[PDB]
Amino acid sequence: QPIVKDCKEADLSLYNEFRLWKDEPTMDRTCPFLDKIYQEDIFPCLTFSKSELASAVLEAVENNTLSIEPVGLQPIRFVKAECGGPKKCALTGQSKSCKHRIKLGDSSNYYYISPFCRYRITSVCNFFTYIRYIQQGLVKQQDVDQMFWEVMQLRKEMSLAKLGYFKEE
Amino acid sequence: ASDEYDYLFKVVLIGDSGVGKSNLLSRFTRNEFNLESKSTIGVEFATRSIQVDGKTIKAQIWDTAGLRAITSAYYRGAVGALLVYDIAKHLTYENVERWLKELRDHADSNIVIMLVGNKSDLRHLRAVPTDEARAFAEKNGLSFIETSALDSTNVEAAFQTILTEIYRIVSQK
Ligand SMILES: Nc1nc2c(ncn2[C@@H]2O[C@H](COP(=O)(O)OP(=O)(O)NP(=O)(O)O)[C@@H](O)[C@H]2O)c(=O)[nH]1
Ligand SMILES: [Mg+2]
Repeated sequence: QPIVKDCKEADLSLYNEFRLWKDEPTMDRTCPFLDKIYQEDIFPCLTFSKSELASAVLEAVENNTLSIEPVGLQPIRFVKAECGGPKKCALTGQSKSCKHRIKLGDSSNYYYISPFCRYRITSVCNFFTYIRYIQQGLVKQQDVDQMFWEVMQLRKEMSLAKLGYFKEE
Repeated sequence: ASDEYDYLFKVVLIGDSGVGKSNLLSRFTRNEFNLESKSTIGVEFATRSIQVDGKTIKAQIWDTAGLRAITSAYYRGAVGALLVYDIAKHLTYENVERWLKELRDHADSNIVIMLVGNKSDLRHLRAVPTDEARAFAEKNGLSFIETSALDSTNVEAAFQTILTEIYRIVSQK
């Protein structure tokens, strides 16, 4: 077979956009930089079949009140359970092993989720936490092109997550 | 004429590399956080005076790299210890028992120990559910708290707990 070489080149529109967001950082939802990523990455990535739960989850993600906890085997459990279970995903509504549980407020009940949902959600969340690090003065040792390519990486992970391409450990 | 005190406690920081010991230290003493901090070279210490049930407590907080080292100068004279793991990396928590072993072989056996409990700010990446670390700590007699040196949560509370407790058990004897 012939050889294909993986290459990487900065799109100048996204790059100038990001550099002009970097020059004056904000978490404001209407800033072009975030708006685009909301439309192309975040919204499709948090789109699930039960969607009041999905929108609650999105709000939880941008409010940083969302928490993801691993749930281990347990023969007995107090039940007030919709919230799904180890049997079934509370987000997509289907029967799969759920090795994770989700909480919106903390200040909320748990919802079991498939590893896939966990992957999408954690993709989005990682993006948000990095962007929040940038918005504050926390990132001082990373060059601008480095920062840019980290944003590209996160958008990569979210893009793959969108289409059903995810990782499970 | 401050930096004048009543009692002086030496607390050491222990745990795997990358759990946030040095940032816990800087957050408590200098209220600084370092997102990009590298691994610690040699040993370091900083001081901060706080006030405890009316009696002056000045804390001399010790810090060193997580991963042979001349291990017994660091522990020597330590009246308190902060055993630190990363909430988002279970392996750091699994090595807690071994940090404990090395905590009382090469150090004092009535040293005050608190389980931490760090990077609580990473909620979506949580590896160690609170119940399991609290089970382990309660069962091992250790006090337990969850901190984020990044967003400052429970840092003051943690240090003040271990300090109040060391103070209290230096009030007894
Ligand atoms: N999200 C988050 N990151 C943290 C927190 N505390 C430390 N970190 C990050 O985790 C990494 C390790 O921190 P550091 O304080 O150097 O750990 P350490 O225990 O001193 N390591 P060493 O044992 O090698 O000296 C750094 O990237 C630091 O910014 C925290 O509360 N939250
Ligand atoms: Mg260090």
